[PDB]
Amino acid sequence: FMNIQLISPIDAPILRQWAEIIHRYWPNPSQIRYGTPNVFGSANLFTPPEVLLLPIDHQPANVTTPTLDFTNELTNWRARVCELMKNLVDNQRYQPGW
Amino acid sequence: ANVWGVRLADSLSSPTIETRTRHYTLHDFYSDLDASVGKEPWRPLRNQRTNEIVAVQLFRPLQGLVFDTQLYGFPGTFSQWEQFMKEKLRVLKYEVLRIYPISTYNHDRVNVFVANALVGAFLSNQAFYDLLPLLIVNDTMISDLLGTGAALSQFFQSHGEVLEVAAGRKYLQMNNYSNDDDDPPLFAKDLSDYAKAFYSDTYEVLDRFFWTHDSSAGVLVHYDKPTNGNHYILGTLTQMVSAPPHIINATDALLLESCLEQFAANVRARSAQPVTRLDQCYHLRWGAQYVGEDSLTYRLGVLSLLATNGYQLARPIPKQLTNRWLSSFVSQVVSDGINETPLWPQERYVQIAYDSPSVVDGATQYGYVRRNQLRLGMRISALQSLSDTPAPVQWLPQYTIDQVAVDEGDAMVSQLTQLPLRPDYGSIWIGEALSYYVDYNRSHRVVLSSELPQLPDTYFDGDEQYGRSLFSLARKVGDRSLVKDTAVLKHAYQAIDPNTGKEYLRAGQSVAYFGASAGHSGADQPLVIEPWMQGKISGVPPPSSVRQFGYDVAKGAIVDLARPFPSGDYQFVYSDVDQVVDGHDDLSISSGLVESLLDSCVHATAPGGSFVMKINFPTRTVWHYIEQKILPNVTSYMLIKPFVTNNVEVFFVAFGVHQQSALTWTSGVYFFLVDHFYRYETLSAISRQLPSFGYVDDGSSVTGIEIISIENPGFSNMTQAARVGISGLCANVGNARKSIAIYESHGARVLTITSRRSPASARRKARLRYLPLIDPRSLEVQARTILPSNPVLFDNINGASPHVCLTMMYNFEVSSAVYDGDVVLDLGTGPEAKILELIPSTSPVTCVDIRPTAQPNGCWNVRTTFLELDYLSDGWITGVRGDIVTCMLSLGAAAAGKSMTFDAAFQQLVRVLTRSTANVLLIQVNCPTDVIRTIKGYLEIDQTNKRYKFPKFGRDEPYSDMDSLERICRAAWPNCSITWVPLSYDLRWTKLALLESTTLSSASVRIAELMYKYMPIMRIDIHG
Amino acid sequence: VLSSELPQLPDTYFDGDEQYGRSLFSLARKVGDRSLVKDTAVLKHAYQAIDPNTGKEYLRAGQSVAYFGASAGHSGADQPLVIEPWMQGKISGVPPPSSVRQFGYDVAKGAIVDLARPFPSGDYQFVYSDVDQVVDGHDDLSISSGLVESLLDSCVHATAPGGSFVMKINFPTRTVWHYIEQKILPNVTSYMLIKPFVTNNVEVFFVAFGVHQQSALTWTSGVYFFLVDHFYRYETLSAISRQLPSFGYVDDGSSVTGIEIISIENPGFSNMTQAARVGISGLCANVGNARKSIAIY
Amino acid sequence: TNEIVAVQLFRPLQGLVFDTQLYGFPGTFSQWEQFMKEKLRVLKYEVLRIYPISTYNHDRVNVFVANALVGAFLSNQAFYDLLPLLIVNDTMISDLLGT
Ligand SMILES: C[S@@+](CC[C@H](N)C(=O)[O-])C[C@H]1O[C@@H](n2cnc3c(N)ncnc32)[C@H](O)[C@@H]1O
Ligand SMILES: C[S@@+](CC[C@H](N)C(=O)[O-])C[C@H]1O[C@@H](n2cnc3c(N)ncnc32)[C@H](O)[C@@H]1O
Repeated sequence: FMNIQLISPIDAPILRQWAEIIHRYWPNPSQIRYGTPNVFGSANLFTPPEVLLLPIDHQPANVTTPTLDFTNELTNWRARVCELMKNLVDNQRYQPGW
Repeated sequence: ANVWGVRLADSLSSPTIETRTRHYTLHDFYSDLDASVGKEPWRPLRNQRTNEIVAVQLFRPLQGLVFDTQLYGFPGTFSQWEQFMKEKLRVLKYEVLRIYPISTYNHDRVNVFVANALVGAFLSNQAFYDLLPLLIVNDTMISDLLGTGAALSQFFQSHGEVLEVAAGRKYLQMNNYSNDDDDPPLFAKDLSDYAKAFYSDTYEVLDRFFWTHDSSAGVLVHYDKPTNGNHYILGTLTQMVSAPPHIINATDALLLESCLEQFAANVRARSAQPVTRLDQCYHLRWGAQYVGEDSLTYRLGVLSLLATNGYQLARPIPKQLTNRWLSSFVSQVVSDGINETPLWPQERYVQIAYDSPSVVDGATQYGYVRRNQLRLGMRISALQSLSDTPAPVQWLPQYTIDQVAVDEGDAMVSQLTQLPLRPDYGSIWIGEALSYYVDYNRSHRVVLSSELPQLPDTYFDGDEQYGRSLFSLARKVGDRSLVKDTAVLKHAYQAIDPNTGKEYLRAGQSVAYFGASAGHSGADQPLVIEPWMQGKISGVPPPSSVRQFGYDVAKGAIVDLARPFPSGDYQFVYSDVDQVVDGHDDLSISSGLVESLLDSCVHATAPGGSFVMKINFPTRTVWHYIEQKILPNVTSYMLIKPFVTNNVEVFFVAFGVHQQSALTWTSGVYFFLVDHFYRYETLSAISRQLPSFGYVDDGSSVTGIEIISIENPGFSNMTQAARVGISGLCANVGNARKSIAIYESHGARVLTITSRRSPASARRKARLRYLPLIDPRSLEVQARTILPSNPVLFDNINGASPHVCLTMMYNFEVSSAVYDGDVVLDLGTGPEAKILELIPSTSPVTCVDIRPTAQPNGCWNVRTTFLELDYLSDGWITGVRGDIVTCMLSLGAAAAGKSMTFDAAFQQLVRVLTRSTANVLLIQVNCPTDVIRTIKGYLEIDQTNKRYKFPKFGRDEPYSDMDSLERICRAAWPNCSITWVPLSYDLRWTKLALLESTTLSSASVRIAELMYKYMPIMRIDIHG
Repeated sequence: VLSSELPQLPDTYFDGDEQYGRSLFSLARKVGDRSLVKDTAVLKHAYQAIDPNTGKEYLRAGQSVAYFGASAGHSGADQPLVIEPWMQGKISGVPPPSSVRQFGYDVAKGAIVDLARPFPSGDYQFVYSDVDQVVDGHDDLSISSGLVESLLDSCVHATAPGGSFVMKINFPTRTVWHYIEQKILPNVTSYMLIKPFVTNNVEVFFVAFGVHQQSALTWTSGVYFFLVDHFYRYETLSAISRQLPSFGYVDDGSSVTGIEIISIENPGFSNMTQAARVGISGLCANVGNARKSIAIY
Repeated sequence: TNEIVAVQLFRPLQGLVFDTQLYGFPGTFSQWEQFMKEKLRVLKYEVLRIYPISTYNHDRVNVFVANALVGAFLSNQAFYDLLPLLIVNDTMISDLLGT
């Protein structure tokens, strides 16, 4: 899993492409700029002051009337997982029974 | 040098002159949005093996590809992709030309950010129309971004005087890219968001922002001429995979790309081409207080600092980069040996050298600081690379004045030994057979049977079989029986018999053949039958009918030839079967088979005809029987021996059978047979010393090859240990030819020193006490890639030249004439005197030449002497004395140099040898002995003006004759005794040619004999 | 004439502006192989006249020559490009040689030898140097002169006397001229100095004739006028190349020389405005009755 | 027919003791040899990552460890524990005894 090259392409295909999906996308870090430093002293120690590390990505409010889009990170992730499972059911050598 | 992997600085260069750049026009926007053939916003990259397009490079009209390629949906082939991009840009082209007229907006500006995000939102279909009217910029560049039209955080967000943008997708991967190392690298520039850029006005405001912003992954700047205003680079945790051993993150990938671009710019700087950016490197700003020493980002920061200073690498970089070379570079940079430069990266400011050729501190103002306290002892000019050749090239050493122990050289060559590997053998002997013939003369002499010398009794030794098998396996032919039969027929049809006045034999003789092998990979008979029937030999008469006999035929019948089977009698029969296969390894049964086979051949000859015998094992009974029986009953005879194999067989030919004649053996036949057995003994003693056919060499034998392998980091003055190693191999090899090779061995540039040892080199190495050492400069200048070759035992393929042959002749007779413990003098020593290799190890020299030599002066066991004094003069032999004079090839050279005749040169030389103290002498004179022959292409003649004019050397000199030489020699010395040496027809000299591992090409040695009878030497004692 | 009378390289030789001009010239100039052109010129001038000793000529066919300093990189035929046509006699003004040996530490077929230090080898009737004094040097006139000393000494001692050689000299100094006048000019029969010109440089091609024969022989005023005019034309063409702009630049109307274009649009066959008329006539006054081309699209 | 029906291999590989189903080689000799070439290229890059050529220019090996290493890499059987036993110690077999 560390080096994707060790997984053989034609002779471990689903493992190879699932590892490729994992290294290609997974949530990225981010930060939000909370708080005030003036009246309140900085309670964090290891980060710089008043910053808040977030394990997924944010983009701020485009508009205040929210409506649906799919061009974001977690619907992206769910779409890739479903693409793998469609490919897995597509490859006939794994299940001959269905 | 070697920072961690070696770099070849030796000087440092930088691009001095600079293009100031132009800015945007909307006319240019339409021009490069129209994808013309001459210019278009993309540019393809291809493989280095298939030249197939696996990646593309795009630039200024589009940068907003930050979204996912699943949302985009591009095809897989480059042609369909580029026409797809063409038609989508055509649609957006029509849209933007609807919303803006060209006439009013002929020369107005734009936001490049709005342009790139516009084409990105159009390709991703993400409602670009709110972004559309913000195209034409206002008074400033960034205030339109701060006061936003519509906040579009999917492309760019504001932060109170600091603009955040997501620059993405400088490159784009095509689906045929498969992480091959020969494929070009990508540097993680094809992912969704490799980094984030912070465009704003001033670095003070940006650092006040970085007080609160995270700086965990490091921050990169450009400091020279930014793309769209002053900014920073914030790489993310996405990593680069395309290097197979190493996994680097985004910031290291960008810094490595930028530093390699600066390394490319530092070589191409030729003080006339202005470039688009003065420097390239990034200079990590705030991460130095986060990450620490011995980290990869820190080490690449060191390399980027040295690159901005203007250093240049060791290996020549490719024009198109590969993952293979990139990973080799990363493996070299994480190696060892931390630093040798006085330079260290900083966070307070950037630093450039006091003697740096860059002028970028005076060019732009902020950030670039000139340092005064740090100085460099290096040079200023550029650097060039040498042109590689695929063939191994020769090298010649030059000796210095220092010396170390030969035991130290032995220790260093034992350290650097790469002896145990199998070499390619080759062939010791090419060409054809040699005409060794003698005829019967009636009135010549008379000898007896018992006087003849024989085979040596040490014939059936395993060592003798070893030597003869070594010779017969090393020797190269077509068909040996073809060569032997052509030689014996060309010598058979020469002379005339005393009975008939015409000749020996005629056309249409209805011949017979004995002992046909009939296996020659086709034409199942001996290979002379068809060309000899057609008359293709062109020295023979063609026969009428040919019958082949023997118990291995294909067309005839198989008959025991030893027991007499009567058949049809033919005018000429030819025996070719041995007595070994029919024999049972005994000289008695060999002689008895000779008896029976010769008896049947005599009784089946159709008398008045002739026959040819071959005899492998002649004995007392054989010679006594043929002298008592055949020699009376024969008219004439012939015995010849062509030579391709080391053996004792001869070819006996009869003439005129069944006529009585008082006829015995003669002393000319005796001298021929003595010299035949003697040359057999000498060449067997030669072949006994040589190693086997398919062996491995390990430096144990006195003759053989030797190679060593060292590696050279850059143009560094390499160590004394490797210098002692190379000079010890030089002392081991003894001024012979040598070839080198320079190539990257498995991640490191290596050096090979390939040559061959010899016993003459062994006596040279034993002659001197200390070994001298060499100049490393002639090895340290080279920077080209000399591709290696397989180790071969024999360098020469076409054969030795006749001039090499005469040099070997002369060296052999000088080495034979010299003895141990003797002062000598060499007149005209040449470039490197072979007299050092000829004489024994304990005898000194007093040698001198007009040519200034580079022999190692001093550190000898027995002393040497090297100087130049224009030897054809006087006064100096009264100073330095000797015992025996060796003047080889310098007589004609000095006579052609001084334009004077051999008579005057020889009388002056014999005058200054009456000044000498030598009792014996031997000099190279140029005297015709036989009637001159005007040898084609080597030696023509001149009757009147008396010159020779060698065309191969392009040299020319007169000749003097032996009676005038005798006149001058007896006018000088009334007591002297002269002995003209005979020509080495016994091949005693051949050991000094074979042990130096060089083939001969026997036409060359025939020309060498025909030439050596035209400049012989003599031996003159002062007494006699 | 005497050695001290000769003019030299200008002391403002190692300027960045001088390197700028010479790199501009050598990059703007168009050739095939410069070494091919130089060697053809030096052989065509080498085989012209006769020596005063022999009545016939300088050299003949089949001289068994040697070569020094082979670059061996010419995109194929890994040797200098005159060896095969000169062996075939394709120059049609030369006699063809018999054997050719190429020396120098960048060869492909010969051996790599330091030519400065004397390594003895086989003596040939004619040798040809082409090794510079820059790569083996270390950017100093003193070490350049010393390499000229050592290389010329080795070339003299490896000449097979009665023959000839050709020298190239990039950096001649007082020591160089004084040394060759005190040493070689006595011991030579005749000589020759030529200069073919494709690059703006101070190098000349010195040719010797009849080595190792003593002769009362010094420099002459015709050689002096040739050398004065050579350094003078170097100075003039360097002053020319110093003013011209660079190779890969962008023009903006700032330099005194360069191009100029403007772009106007013409609606129909209308009598266009006075403003565009002043613009076109101002470009005419800027261009000064030179050639000009237009385009309508 | 002079068609390649069998191959002969030697010293750099001997550890093919497992089953050819588990291996999975193709049927044509050209595809088989390029497959062997690229798998040896991957293991080549791995072993040159873990050992530098400069320090280990002329050091020895266990031939057993080499053959079992290429066999475990072709059979995908967790070769990495076998990996650091490559360069041999003072003797030949004591590294095998003390496993
Ligand atoms: C080596 S050959 C000559 C072959 C062929 N002439 C050539 O020169 O290439 C001698 C032949 O004589 C045959 N031979 C030996 N003893 C014999 C005998 N007593 N009678 C007949 N043939 C014999 C051997 O079988 C052998 O093939
Ligand atoms: C640029 S060249 C002349 C090129 C040559 N005319 C040709 O046709 O390729 C000078 C050559 O001499 C070599 N060189 C410089 N100094 C040298 C020395 N002291 N001994 C031997 N070779 C030297 C350089 O490496 C270079 O290859």
